[PDB]
This record gives sequence, structure tokens and C-alpha cells, in this order.
Amino acid sequence: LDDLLVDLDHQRQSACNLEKKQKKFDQLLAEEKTISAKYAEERDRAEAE
Amino acid sequence: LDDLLVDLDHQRQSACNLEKKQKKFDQLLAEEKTISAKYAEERDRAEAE
Amino acid sequence: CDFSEEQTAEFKEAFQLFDRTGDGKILYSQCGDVMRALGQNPTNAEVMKVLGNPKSDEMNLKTLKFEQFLPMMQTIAKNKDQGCFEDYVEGLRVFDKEGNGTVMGAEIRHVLVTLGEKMTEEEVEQLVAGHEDSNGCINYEELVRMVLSG
Amino acid sequence: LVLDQLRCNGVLEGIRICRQGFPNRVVFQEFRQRYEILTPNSIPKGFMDGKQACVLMIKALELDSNLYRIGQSKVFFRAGVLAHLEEERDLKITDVII
Amino acid sequence: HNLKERYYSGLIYTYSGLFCVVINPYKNLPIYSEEIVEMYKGKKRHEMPPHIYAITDTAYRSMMQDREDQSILCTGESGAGKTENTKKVIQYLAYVAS
Ligand SMILES: Nc1ncnc2c1ncn2[C@@H]1O[C@H](COP(=O)(O)OP(=O)(O)O)[C@@H](O)[C@H]1O
Repeated sequence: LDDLLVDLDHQRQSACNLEKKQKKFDQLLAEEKTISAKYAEERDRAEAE
Repeated sequence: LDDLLVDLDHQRQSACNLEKKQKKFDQLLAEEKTISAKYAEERDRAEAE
Repeated sequence: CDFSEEQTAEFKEAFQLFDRTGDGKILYSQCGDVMRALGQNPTNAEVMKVLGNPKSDEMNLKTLKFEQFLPMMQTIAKNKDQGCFEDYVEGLRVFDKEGNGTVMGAEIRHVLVTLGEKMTEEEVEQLVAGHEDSNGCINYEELVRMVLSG
Repeated sequence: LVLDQLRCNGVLEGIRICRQGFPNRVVFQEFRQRYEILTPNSIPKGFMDGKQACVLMIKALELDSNLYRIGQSKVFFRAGVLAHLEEERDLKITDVII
Repeated sequence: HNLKERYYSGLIYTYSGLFCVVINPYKNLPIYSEEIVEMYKGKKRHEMPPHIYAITDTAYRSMMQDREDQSILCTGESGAGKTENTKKVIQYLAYVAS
């Protein structure tokens, strides 16, 4: 029974990574657009320079 | 013990199913990073020029 | 080039101090030493980036000149990712247990050898040297203040 | 011969206590300075009780209730919790050390 | 079964909560060299495979952090490898804590 608790704890603990991943989709992907846009502007400015 | 196993089955299936769709989200973030990386390469070579 | 000639003369004079390179040249591995001695605080990643991402074996089978070293220092000075000492003095406080402005030297040595870009045991010892005390602790504030004046 | 040694040596009993128990434990004050960088904007910028201060840090870290036990002077943890916080702590200050 | 699979595969060291388990290989293994000692220098327990050098480094780091003494105790029947374990621990301490 304790083995299932350890497995349940690991399975339940994975929810934190999955729960955080859900918020990361709106933050990591959103922040990635700014980084990608900044890189596009940096390459354009570097090419112009 | 049976309830935990039955409950863990739904969590494992849900976690596996949720993680499956999450892979596309992670791949999308990696794709955006790869696309943004192209600007870095253009900016890196631009600075070299 | 957006760089005055006054400081450029001193930079050329300092670069000409190496000499041990066959002639007015500079090795790839020794490029960081001359780039950090004149000024600025570039990182290993920044050095590898400005150098065009040299290969592992390219760091000992080629040499550059001053015409190519000047734009490197120019970009390092203009474009940089460093920070003021206010953030550095506040970063070392994470290791302070009692919170009395002191940290164990062994912890700092371990953090410098493992965490970050890693540093050889010969450099960390010289860095932590001089600040020895009775309790073996080194005040991070004084350490940062001395490193900033270097 | 190996089975007879593992029984008297207590290898089996020594592993269950670490899994079911809490081999990890840090003092309230020691747990703050060693893990405050993970959740800086969590505790009110001022004076606060050492016991109540750790409650705000654990709540901000989104840690499961079955992964820690708050006592009278130390904060217990399961076998493998501090290992995750240590990696996350170093990753947070990685930009500062470099 | 795990111990047998680790021994037959060339892995005598195996963790177990807070104490490591060792099995006498009865043959000079190549898991003892200056390169391996340098690799384990400043590495957490969960960063490298099981090895007496890892336990020694963990004990040294704990002693340097918590400022509390340590004791690398070795228990086992006659001919288990306690002497070799102590030898390797002393070698690692002399090569690292010099
Ligand atoms: N980890 C090991 N690797 C290789 N050989 C070992 C190891 N441990 C023990 N031996 C071998 O076993 C023999 C007897 O060991 P012994 O001195 O009886 O160990 P202990 O003092 O722990 O009983 C030695 O000759 C040694 O070569």
C-alpha cells in the first residue's frame, strides 16, 4: 500500500510539473514570441548595421 | 488498494494523454525557438560582416 | 570605428606587450586574456560568440591580428550582458546562513568550481586568497568591492 | 548467503524508513536563507515569525501536503525533495554566478 | 534481483536511502583512477553513479556546510571489502581535501 502511495506521490507530484506546464504555455510560448520578434529585429538591425 | 489502483489508472491515462498533447505544445515552443534561432544566425553572421 | 584614437593608442600599446606570438598577432586561446586585461568583463560564451564559434582544435592552430581584435573589443564594450555590483552583492547573500554579512570560503569555492562556467582550482584559490580570517569566512561584500576595483 | 546478510544488516528495513519517513529536515531559519531565492515575492518585506515564514514559502512553491511535515523547530521533507530544490536554486542563481 | 543484476553487470556499489551497499568483486576493477576521482570531485549523490567516492564527497560537503563532523563507517562480514572501502575513502580525501 505504501508503494502505491510512493507511486501516487510521484504521479501526484507530476501534476505540479503538468500544472506549471499549462501556465507555461501562456508564458513560455508568449515570451518566446517576444524573444523571436526581438531576434528578428536584432538580425534586421545587425544586417542594417 | 483497489481504489488507489483504479484511481491511479485514470491519473496515469490522464497524465499520459495530457502529456501526449503537451508534447505538441513543447514542440511548438521549440519550433518558435528554432525559428528565432534563424534570426540569431543571421544576426551573428551580420555582425561578422 | 566608433572609438576615439586616444584610448586606441593605449589599447595598441597594451596589445603589443604580449610579443611572444611570432609577430603582431594573437592566438585564439590567448585572445580572452588580452580582451579581459584591457577592460570589460566578457564571459566564455561571449568570447566564443564574438570569435565566430571556433572549433575545439581551432583554439591552437590559428592566430589573429589587431584589425580583427579591435572590432571584437568594440562589440564587447558596446554589446554586453554584464551587470552592476548591486546585483552581485545581493546574489551572494543566498549562501549566508546567519545573515551577518559573512559566508564560508569553502562554499564560495564550491559554487565557483561547480556552479556557473566552472573555474580551475588554481584561479579560485588566488581569488579567495588574502581574505582569510579566524572563522574561515569571507565577507561577500568586501570580496565584490575588491573585485570591482580590479 | 546474500539473503542472510541483507536480513541481519537491515538493508530492507533501512530503505523503508527513508521512503515512508522523512530523512530530510531543515531548521526554520536555515530553510529561509537557503531557499528564499526561489520565492522572493512571497514573504512580506519585513519581520516575520520563523515558523509562519516557512508556511508562506511552501505555499508559494506549490508543494504537495504529503511531501513535508511542519514541526516545532524543523521542517521535514521526503526522500528527494531537497534534491529538486537544490537544482532549482542553482538554476535561478546561474545567471548571477556566470 | 537488483543486486545480482548490478553485480553481474559490473556495478558493486548501490545506494539505499542514506547508506550505500557494496559487494566484493574479488577482482581489480578499473573504477579506481585519478580521472574518476577528478570526475566525482564536487558532485552530488544523485549526479554520478553509485561509488564510494560519491559518498566521500557527499560527507565532505555536508561537513563543510553544516560544520558537523562525519564518520565513514563500514559494516560487513569478514572479507566484504571494508578495508578497501576505507583505503579508497582515505585516498579520495587526500586527493581532494589537500
Ligand atoms: N572493492 C574491491 N575491489 C577489488 N577487490 C576487493 C574489493 N574489496 C575487497 N577486495 C579483495 O578482497 C581481498 C580481501 O579483502 P579484505 O582485506 O578481507 O577486506 P575486509 O578488510 O573488508 O574484510 C583483498 O585481497 C582484495 O583484493
